[PDB]
Amino acid sequence: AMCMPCFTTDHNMARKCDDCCGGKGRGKCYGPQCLCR
Repeated sequence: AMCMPCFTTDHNMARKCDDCCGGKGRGKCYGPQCLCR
């Protein structure tokens, strides 16, 4: 399912997840998975 992981130890996890999902507000970190909205 995931575009990429979300690791809480990576304080930039939300910006990375957005990058994976195509830009601002497009990705959500839900537990350990970045999911494209």
